[PDB]
Amino acid sequence: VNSFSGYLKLTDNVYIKNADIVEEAKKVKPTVVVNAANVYLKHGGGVAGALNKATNNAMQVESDDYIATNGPLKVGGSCVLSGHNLAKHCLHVVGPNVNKGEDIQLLKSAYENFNQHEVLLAPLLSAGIFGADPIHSLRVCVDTVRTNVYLAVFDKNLYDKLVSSFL
Ligand SMILES: CNc1cnc(C(=O)N2CC(c3noc(O)n3)C2)cn1
Repeated sequence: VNSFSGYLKLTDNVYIKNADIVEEAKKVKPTVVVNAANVYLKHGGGVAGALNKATNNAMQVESDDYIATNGPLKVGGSCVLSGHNLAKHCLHVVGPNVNKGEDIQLLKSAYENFNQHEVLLAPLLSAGIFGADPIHSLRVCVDTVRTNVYLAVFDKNLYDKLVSSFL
């Protein structure tokens, strides 16, 4: 028994809620929040910018030090950094950005990073400004992640469509 509330059970291990992931993290303070990162950990907009803004830019400062030491992530890859005021840890995961010509087949590799963590609060990877169809992202999530994932989907209309069309 954990502290997530009002999630709709989609599968054995996937739950879903209409919520802004930033607001959910501030309330729950989960062990792991997933960021929709890019390989440079440049969190200017989207989920990353919203999460980073909620940390008063401390996420960006930590991220810049990480990149200066380690270089960029791979598309499909991840790193674990601090969760600041939002979580114990932030798992920065790079889904493919369709708008940049990245291979959608890398979405499954991106979701595999979630399996290293027992429980996560997460958005749908490659959604929003990453340009993939959320319905596909949810299918890959369900078919790839075996650990307990709590999906916070910002758009109420997208949320309703995700649930209603779920197989
Ligand atoms: C001000 N707070 C926020 C929160 N989120 C975003 C964002 O860019 N997105 C992409 C959206 C999404 N649709 O589905 C899934 O899983 N995520 C959520 C921006 N600002």
